[PDB]
Amino acid sequence: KLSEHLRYCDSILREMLSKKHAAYAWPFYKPVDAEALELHDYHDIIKHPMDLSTVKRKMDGREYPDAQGFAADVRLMFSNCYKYNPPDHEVVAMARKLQDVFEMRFAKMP
Ligand SMILES: Cc1cc(N2CCOCC2)cc2[nH]c(-c3c(NC[C@@H](O)c4cccc(Cl)c4)cc[nH]c3=O)nc12
Repeated sequence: KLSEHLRYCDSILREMLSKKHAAYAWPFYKPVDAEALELHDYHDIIKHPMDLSTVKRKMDGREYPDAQGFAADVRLMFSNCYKYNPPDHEVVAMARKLQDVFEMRFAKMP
């Protein structure tokens, strides 16, 4: 059941990275580059950064013991965005749209 669950998780990650969702997913493809984005305090506020490329690296590396560990990293990526940004920020709206996809797919895991 454990490897079966992670294969389903790997499929969620594929979907989140697919062109269908790119209009809102793209800000989450890569780690936040605080210098390049001029968010120079980002790592003072966000102590555990996360992004979809890091989830992929960890999934490929078999670092997730279960689907719950996968889900916690994905929710950490959304919560970092809700924590750092003002609630009316463009990127918060994009995070919510992507989280709507994640939560639905994750809940439908057989
Ligand atoms: C530009 C900018 C300004 C500020 N200010 C903080 C102080 O309060 C006023 C606002 C916070 C930001 N947070 C992020 C951010 C990301 N950005 C990608 C960027 O390519 C991007 C992509 C889509 C829309 C936008 Cl608007 C920017 C990606 C993931 N998580 C993030 O949190 N960008 C911010």
